[PDB]
Amino acid sequence: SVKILVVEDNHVNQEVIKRMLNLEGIENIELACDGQEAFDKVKELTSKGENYNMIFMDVQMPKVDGLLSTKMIRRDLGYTSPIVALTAFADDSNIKECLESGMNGFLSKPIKRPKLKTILTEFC
Amino acid sequence: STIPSEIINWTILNEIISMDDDDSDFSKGLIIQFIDQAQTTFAQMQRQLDGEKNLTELDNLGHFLKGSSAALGLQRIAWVCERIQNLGRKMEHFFPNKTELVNTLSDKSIINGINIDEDDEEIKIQVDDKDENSIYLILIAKALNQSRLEFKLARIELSKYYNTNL
Repeated sequence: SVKILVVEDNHVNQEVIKRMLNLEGIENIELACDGQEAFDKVKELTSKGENYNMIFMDVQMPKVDGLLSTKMIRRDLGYTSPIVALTAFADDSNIKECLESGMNGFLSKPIKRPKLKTILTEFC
Repeated sequence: STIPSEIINWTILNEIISMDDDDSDFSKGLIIQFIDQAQTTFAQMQRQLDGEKNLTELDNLGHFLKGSSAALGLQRIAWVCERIQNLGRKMEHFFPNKTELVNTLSDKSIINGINIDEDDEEIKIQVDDKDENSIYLILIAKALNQSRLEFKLARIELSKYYNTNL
Protein backbone atom coordinates (compact mmCIF):
# COMPACT_ATOMS: atom_id res chain seq x y z
CA SER A 1 0.00 0.00 0.00
CA VAL A 2 1.82 3.09 -1.31
CA LYS A 3 1.15 6.36 0.49
CA ILE A 4 2.49 9.71 -0.76
CA LEU A 5 2.62 13.26 0.58
CA VAL A 6 2.74 16.21 -1.80
CA VAL A 7 3.94 19.49 -0.35
CA GLU A 8 3.46 22.50 -2.64
CA ASP A 9 2.18 26.01 -2.04
CA ASN A 10 -0.08 26.10 -5.14
CA HIS A 11 -3.20 23.98 -5.33
CA VAL A 12 -2.94 23.89 -9.13
CA ASN A 13 0.41 22.09 -8.91
CA GLN A 14 -1.02 19.76 -6.28
CA GLU A 15 -3.86 18.80 -8.60
CA VAL A 16 -1.53 18.19 -11.51
CA ILE A 17 1.01 15.98 -9.72
CA LYS A 18 -1.78 14.09 -7.91
CA ARG A 19 -3.37 13.42 -11.33
CA MET A 20 -0.04 12.26 -12.80
CA LEU A 21 0.43 9.98 -9.79
CA ASN A 22 -3.12 8.63 -10.03
CA LEU A 23 -2.32 7.82 -13.66
CA GLU A 24 0.82 6.00 -12.55
CA GLY A 25 -1.39 3.92 -10.29
CA ILE A 26 -0.97 5.70 -6.95
CA GLU A 27 -4.23 6.61 -5.21
CA ASN A 28 -3.26 7.38 -1.63
CA ILE A 29 -1.98 10.94 -2.03
CA GLU A 30 -2.01 13.50 0.76
CA LEU A 31 -1.49 17.24 0.43
CA ALA A 32 0.10 19.97 2.57
CA CYS A 33 0.62 23.65 1.60
CA ASP A 34 3.85 24.48 3.42
CA GLY A 35 6.75 23.01 5.37
CA GLN A 36 5.13 23.27 8.81
CA GLU A 37 2.00 21.60 7.58
CA ALA A 38 4.13 18.80 6.07
CA PHE A 39 6.08 18.34 9.31
CA ASP A 40 2.79 17.77 11.17
CA LYS A 41 1.27 15.36 8.66
CA VAL A 42 4.56 13.43 9.09
CA LYS A 43 4.90 13.73 12.87
CA GLU A 44 1.38 12.29 12.93
CA LEU A 45 2.04 9.21 10.80
CA THR A 46 5.15 8.69 12.92
CA SER A 47 2.66 8.06 15.75
CA LYS A 48 0.40 5.72 13.76
CA GLY A 49 2.09 3.35 11.34
CA GLU A 50 1.08 4.05 7.77
CA ASN A 51 3.81 6.61 7.05
CA TYR A 52 4.61 8.08 3.61
CA ASN A 53 6.55 5.94 1.15
CA MET A 54 7.75 9.21 -0.45
CA ILE A 55 7.51 12.95 -0.07
CA PHE A 56 7.47 15.49 -2.98
CA MET A 57 8.27 18.93 -1.64
CA ASP A 58 8.57 22.43 -3.06
CA VAL A 59 11.97 23.86 -2.23
CA GLN A 60 10.45 27.36 -1.73
CA MET A 61 7.29 27.80 0.34
CA PRO A 62 6.05 30.43 2.81
CA LYS A 63 6.06 29.86 6.59
CA VAL A 64 8.35 26.80 6.37
CA ASP A 65 10.22 26.15 3.15
CA GLY A 66 11.27 22.77 1.74
CA LEU A 67 14.84 22.66 3.04
CA LEU A 68 13.84 23.63 6.59
CA SER A 69 10.91 21.23 6.32
CA THR A 70 13.22 18.40 5.25
CA LYS A 71 15.64 19.24 8.06
CA MET A 72 12.91 19.07 10.70
CA ILE A 73 11.46 15.84 9.33
CA ARG A 74 14.92 14.30 9.21
CA ARG A 75 16.23 15.57 12.58
CA ASP A 76 13.24 16.02 14.91
CA LEU A 77 11.38 13.04 13.45
CA GLY A 78 13.37 10.08 12.23
CA TYR A 79 11.96 9.94 8.74
CA THR A 80 14.36 7.94 6.60
CA SER A 81 12.17 7.61 3.53
CA PRO A 82 12.69 9.47 0.18
CA ILE A 83 12.06 13.20 -0.17
CA VAL A 84 12.05 14.72 -3.67
CA ALA A 85 12.73 18.41 -4.14
CA LEU A 86 10.65 20.35 -6.65
CA THR A 87 12.02 23.55 -8.12
CA ALA A 88 12.53 25.35 -11.41
CA PHE A 89 16.05 26.41 -10.34
CA ALA A 90 17.80 23.28 -11.56
CA ASP A 91 21.48 24.19 -11.92
CA ASP A 92 23.92 21.58 -10.53
CA SER A 93 24.52 24.06 -7.76
CA ASN A 94 20.82 24.14 -6.88
CA ILE A 95 20.45 20.37 -6.98
CA LYS A 96 23.44 19.77 -4.68
CA GLU A 97 22.03 22.16 -2.12
CA CYS A 98 18.83 20.08 -2.00
CA LEU A 99 20.78 16.87 -1.45
CA GLU A 100 23.05 18.64 1.04
CA SER A 101 19.82 19.42 2.85
CA GLY A 102 18.69 15.78 3.11
CA MET A 103 16.53 15.49 -0.02
CA ASN A 104 17.18 12.37 -2.11
CA GLY A 105 15.98 13.45 -5.49
CA PHE A 106 14.83 16.37 -7.54
CA LEU A 107 12.31 17.11 -10.25
CA SER A 108 12.31 20.39 -12.16
CA LYS A 109 9.15 22.40 -12.56
CA PRO A 110 7.04 22.36 -14.49
CA ILE A 111 7.37 18.72 -13.60
CA LYS A 112 7.27 16.35 -16.58
CA ARG A 113 5.38 13.04 -16.42
CA PRO A 114 8.31 10.89 -17.67
CA LYS A 115 10.65 12.49 -15.15
CA LEU A 116 8.08 11.71 -12.44
CA LYS A 117 8.02 8.12 -13.69
CA THR A 118 11.82 7.99 -13.68
CA ILE A 119 11.82 9.25 -10.05
CA LEU A 120 9.17 6.72 -9.00
CA THR A 121 11.23 3.89 -10.39
CA GLU A 122 14.43 4.83 -8.51
CA PHE A 123 12.92 5.87 -5.15
CA CYS A 124 9.55 4.15 -4.79
CA SER B 1 17.57 33.56 -20.06
CA THR B 2 15.48 34.87 -22.93
CA ILE B 3 11.72 35.19 -22.46
CA PRO B 4 10.05 32.39 -24.49
CA SER B 5 8.51 33.42 -27.80
CA GLU B 6 5.28 31.43 -27.59
CA ILE B 7 2.44 32.42 -25.23
CA ILE B 8 1.51 28.75 -24.67
CA ASN B 9 3.92 25.81 -24.59
CA TRP B 10 1.50 23.29 -26.10
CA THR B 11 3.80 20.43 -25.23
CA ILE B 12 2.87 21.09 -21.58
CA LEU B 13 -0.74 22.18 -22.07
CA ASN B 14 -1.45 19.16 -24.36
CA GLU B 15 -0.09 16.92 -21.62
CA ILE B 16 -2.57 18.40 -19.11
CA ILE B 17 -5.34 18.14 -21.64
CA SER B 18 -4.44 14.49 -22.21
CA MET B 19 -5.18 13.80 -18.55
CA ASP B 20 -8.68 15.29 -18.72
CA ASP B 21 -10.24 12.85 -21.14
CA ASP B 22 -13.37 11.89 -19.23
CA ASP B 23 -14.70 15.43 -18.80
CA SER B 24 -12.90 18.56 -20.08
CA ASP B 25 -13.53 19.64 -16.49
CA PHE B 26 -9.98 18.92 -15.39
CA SER B 27 -7.92 21.09 -17.74
CA LYS B 28 -10.41 23.91 -18.08
CA GLY B 29 -10.86 23.86 -14.31
CA LEU B 30 -7.10 24.34 -13.86
CA ILE B 31 -7.15 27.28 -16.25
CA ILE B 32 -10.08 28.98 -14.53
CA GLN B 33 -8.29 28.44 -11.22
CA PHE B 34 -5.15 29.96 -12.70
CA ILE B 35 -6.94 33.02 -14.13
CA ASP B 36 -8.27 33.74 -10.64
CA GLN B 37 -4.88 33.11 -8.97
CA ALA B 38 -3.30 35.53 -11.41
CA GLN B 39 -5.73 38.38 -10.69
CA THR B 40 -5.49 37.81 -6.96
CA THR B 41 -1.70 37.69 -7.08
CA PHE B 42 -1.32 40.78 -9.29
CA ALA B 43 -3.46 42.63 -6.74
CA GLN B 44 -1.46 41.35 -3.76
CA MET B 45 1.83 42.27 -5.47
CA GLN B 46 0.48 45.74 -6.22
CA ARG B 47 -0.50 46.18 -2.58
CA GLN B 48 2.96 45.18 -1.33
CA LEU B 49 4.57 47.59 -3.77
CA ASP B 50 2.47 50.53 -2.62
CA GLY B 51 2.81 49.62 1.04
CA GLU B 52 4.85 47.14 3.05
CA LYS B 53 7.36 46.72 0.20
CA ASN B 54 8.39 43.33 1.59
CA LEU B 55 10.71 41.80 -1.02
CA THR B 56 10.46 38.31 0.47
CA GLU B 57 6.66 38.45 0.17
CA LEU B 58 6.98 39.63 -3.47
CA ASP B 59 9.36 36.70 -4.02
CA ASN B 60 6.82 34.26 -2.50
CA LEU B 61 4.07 35.80 -4.65
CA GLY B 62 6.19 35.40 -7.81
CA HIS B 63 6.92 31.80 -6.74
CA PHE B 64 3.22 31.09 -6.24
CA LEU B 65 2.04 32.34 -9.63
CA LYS B 66 5.05 30.74 -11.43
CA GLY B 67 3.89 27.34 -10.23
CA SER B 68 0.45 27.42 -11.89
CA SER B 69 1.45 29.39 -15.00
CA ALA B 70 4.39 27.07 -15.77
CA ALA B 71 2.44 23.86 -15.13
CA LEU B 72 -0.15 25.08 -17.63
CA GLY B 73 2.33 26.14 -20.30
CA LEU B 74 1.86 29.91 -19.84
CA GLN B 75 5.64 30.11 -20.08
CA ARG B 76 5.97 33.84 -20.72
CA ILE B 77 4.01 34.61 -17.55
CA ALA B 78 6.14 32.05 -15.66
CA TRP B 79 9.34 33.63 -16.99
CA VAL B 80 8.29 37.06 -15.71
CA CYS B 81 7.47 35.60 -12.29
CA GLU B 82 10.94 34.07 -12.08
CA ARG B 83 12.35 37.54 -12.76
CA ILE B 84 10.20 38.85 -9.90
CA GLN B 85 11.66 36.12 -7.61
CA ASN B 86 15.22 36.99 -8.59
CA LEU B 87 14.48 40.70 -8.22
CA GLY B 88 13.02 39.97 -4.80
CA ARG B 89 16.25 38.17 -3.80
CA LYS B 90 18.26 41.09 -5.17
CA MET B 91 19.89 38.66 -7.58
CA GLU B 92 19.06 40.74 -10.65
CA HIS B 93 19.22 44.49 -11.33
CA PHE B 94 17.55 44.93 -14.70
CA PHE B 95 14.24 43.96 -16.38
CA PRO B 96 13.57 44.45 -20.13
CA ASN B 97 11.47 47.36 -21.38
CA LYS B 98 8.05 46.30 -22.56
CA THR B 99 8.66 47.04 -26.23
CA GLU B 100 11.70 44.83 -26.34
CA LEU B 101 9.65 42.07 -24.65
CA VAL B 102 6.71 42.26 -27.04
CA ASN B 103 9.20 42.10 -29.94
CA THR B 104 10.08 38.56 -28.93
CA LEU B 105 6.48 37.32 -29.40
CA SER B 106 6.31 34.56 -32.02
CA ASP B 107 3.03 36.00 -33.43
CA LYS B 108 3.29 39.79 -33.13
CA SER B 109 -0.19 40.19 -34.62
CA ILE B 110 -1.71 39.24 -31.26
CA ILE B 111 -0.89 42.72 -30.04
CA ASN B 112 -2.48 45.09 -32.55
CA GLY B 113 -6.03 45.95 -31.62
CA ILE B 114 -5.07 46.47 -28.00
CA ASN B 115 -3.23 49.10 -25.97
CA ILE B 116 -0.33 47.26 -24.32
CA ASP B 117 -0.11 49.82 -21.55
CA GLU B 118 -3.79 49.65 -20.76
CA ASP B 119 -3.31 47.77 -17.48
CA ASP B 120 -0.10 49.50 -16.37
CA GLU B 121 -0.07 50.84 -12.82
CA GLU B 122 2.33 53.25 -11.17
CA ILE B 123 4.01 52.33 -7.91
CA LYS B 124 3.50 54.64 -4.90
CA ILE B 125 7.14 54.85 -3.97
CA GLN B 126 9.16 57.23 -1.83
CA VAL B 127 11.52 58.71 -4.46
CA ASP B 128 13.41 60.99 -2.07
CA ASP B 129 13.89 58.39 0.66
CA LYS B 130 15.04 56.08 -2.12
CA ASP B 131 17.18 53.60 -0.24
CA GLU B 132 19.16 50.86 -1.94
CA ASN B 133 15.99 48.78 -2.22
CA SER B 134 14.14 51.18 -4.46
CA ILE B 135 15.61 49.63 -7.60
CA TYR B 136 14.25 46.16 -6.79
CA LEU B 137 10.84 47.59 -5.99
CA ILE B 138 10.68 49.67 -9.18
CA LEU B 139 11.99 46.76 -11.22
CA ILE B 140 9.32 44.42 -9.74
CA ALA B 141 6.60 46.97 -10.53
CA LYS B 142 7.88 47.13 -14.12
CA ALA B 143 7.68 43.30 -14.25
CA LEU B 144 4.20 43.35 -12.70
CA ASN B 145 3.08 45.63 -15.51
CA GLN B 146 4.67 43.24 -18.01
CA SER B 147 2.86 40.32 -16.26
CA ARG B 148 -0.53 42.00 -16.51
CA LEU B 149 0.09 42.28 -20.26
CA GLU B 150 1.30 38.69 -20.64
CA PHE B 151 -1.74 37.49 -18.65
CA LYS B 152 -3.94 39.45 -21.07
CA LEU B 153 -2.30 37.78 -24.09
CA ALA B 154 -2.59 34.34 -22.45
CA ARG B 155 -6.34 34.89 -21.98
CA ILE B 156 -6.68 35.94 -25.64
CA GLU B 157 -5.05 32.72 -26.86
CA LEU B 158 -6.77 30.48 -24.29
CA SER B 159 -10.06 32.10 -25.23
CA LYS B 160 -9.67 31.39 -28.94
CA TYR B 161 -8.72 27.79 -28.14
CA TYR B 162 -11.73 27.16 -25.88
CA ASN B 163 -13.93 29.39 -28.02
CA THR B 164 -15.22 31.37 -25.03
CA ASN B 165 -13.93 34.44 -23.17
CA LEU B 166 -11.94 33.45 -20.09
